[PDB]
Amino acid sequence: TYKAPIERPEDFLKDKEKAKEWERKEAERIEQKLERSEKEALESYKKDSVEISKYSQTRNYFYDYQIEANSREKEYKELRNAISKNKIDKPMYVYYFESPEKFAFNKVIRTENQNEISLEKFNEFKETIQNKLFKQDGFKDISLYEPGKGDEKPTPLLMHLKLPRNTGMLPYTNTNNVSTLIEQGYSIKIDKIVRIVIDGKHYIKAEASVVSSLDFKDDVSKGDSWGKANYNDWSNKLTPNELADVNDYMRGGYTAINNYLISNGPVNNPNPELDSKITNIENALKREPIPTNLTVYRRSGPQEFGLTLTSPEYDFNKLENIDAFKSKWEGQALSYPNFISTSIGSVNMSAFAKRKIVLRITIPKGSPGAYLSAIPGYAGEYEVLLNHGSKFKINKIDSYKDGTITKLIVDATLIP
Ligand SMILES: Nc1ncnc2c(CN3C[C@H](CSc4ccc(Cl)cc4)[C@@H](O)C3)c[nH]c12
Repeated sequence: TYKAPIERPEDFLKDKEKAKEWERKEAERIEQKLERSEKEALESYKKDSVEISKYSQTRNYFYDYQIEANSREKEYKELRNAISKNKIDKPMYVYYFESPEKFAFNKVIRTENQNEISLEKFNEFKETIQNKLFKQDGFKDISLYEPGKGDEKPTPLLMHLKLPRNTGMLPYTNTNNVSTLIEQGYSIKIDKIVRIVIDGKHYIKAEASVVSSLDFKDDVSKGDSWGKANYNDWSNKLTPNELADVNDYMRGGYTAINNYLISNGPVNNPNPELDSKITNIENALKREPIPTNLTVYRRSGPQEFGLTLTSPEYDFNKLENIDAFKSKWEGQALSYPNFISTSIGSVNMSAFAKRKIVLRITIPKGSPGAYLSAIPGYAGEYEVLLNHGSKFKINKIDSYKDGTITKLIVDATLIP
C-alpha cells in the first residue's frame, strides 16, 4: 500500500466539510506540482470552461493536422497534462447532476417544482439505462460529496460514479470556491438506481461504475502499437486457406463478399466459393478474439443508416434532421450482414472526408475480430475487422461541427 500524501476515504458520502477540507488541501498540494503552462491552462479554464470542455469532447474527430493546427489544442494538451499530474492512488467516488437526456431518456423525470418522482418514470428510466454502456468524454467539474440542502441541484438525476485507481483528478481553487476537474474518457454502466430524498424532493441517484476499455481516440500511433503487439503473430495462427481468404478479402475481394452478404446471397443465390471464403474469414476472426474492451471508429456512409447522399434527412445542419435521426436510431440495434471494417483511431481520413456519421463502437473483450493492419504485405492502416452479421446496440447519438458541416457520433456497443 502506497501512503497517500493527504489521507481520504474512497467516498466522503454526505460529509461536505471533510470533502471540502481535503479538496482545498489537495488543490494547494497539486498547484505545487504544476508547470507554468499547466497553471496558465487552469487560469484559462476558469474563464472559459464551457468552450474548453466542448472542444475536449470532439477534438479527436478531425484530421491529425487539423488537431495540431487548432487554436484550442495547446490549451487542451496543457489542461489534460495538468489533470494527469494527479492520477489518484486509489478509487474515488464522485457526484454530479446529470441530464437524463445524456442517457437518451427524453421524457421528463419530474419538473423543478414537483417534489415526487413517480414509480412509472423511475421504472421507465431504469429500462432506458439497464444493460447499457455510455461513453463519457471531455473536461468536467465534479463534486466529492453527496449534495444536500445548501447545494445547487439543477436536475432530478444524481450520478454517483466510482472513479478507478489512476484516474486523473484536478482539485483547484476558483476565487473563494474549490472544485475538481476530470477529463472523463470512459464507458460507464449504471448498475443501480435508487430514489433518494434531498430537501423534500425526490432525485434518482444513479450508482455508476467505469467499465474499462482501450480508446486511443486520435492517438493512432499508440493504437497501432497495441494492434501490432497483439496481432503481429496472427497471420501465422491461421491455416494457409484462412490466410489466403483473409488476404483475398483485403486485396479487394471484400466487394464480391460484402455485396453477396448484403444482398442475402447465402439464402437467395448461394455461391459455395464465396460461402467457403466467408467461413474461413469468420474462423480467422475467432482465432484471436479482441483481448480487452476496445473502442473502434467507423466512418459510415448514409446507406448504413437507410439514407443516401442526396436524402434531405442527411442534412444534419437542420436540427429537425438530427432529432429525427436520434429518435429512429437511439436505443436501436444496427445489424450488418457484411464484414465490418473499423479504425483504432477516431481521426478523419481523406478516404472518408465527407462521411457525416461516426460509428463509435465498443467491442467487448472476447469478441471476434483482428487488427488486419498488423499483416506484413497489407497496405491498409489502423484496421480492426469485425465479423459478418455483427449487431450493434446504439446507446446515444451526439452531433458536432466539422467546419460548416454537422456530423454525428453514434455511441454503439457490439452485442454478443
Ligand atoms: N468506413 C471506415 N471507417 C474507418 N476506418 C475504416 C477502415 C480502416 N482503414 C482506414 C484507411 C483509409 S485510407 C488511409 C491509409 C493510410 C493511412 Cl496512414 C490513413 C488512411 C484504410 O487504410 C483502412 C476501412 N474502412 C473504414
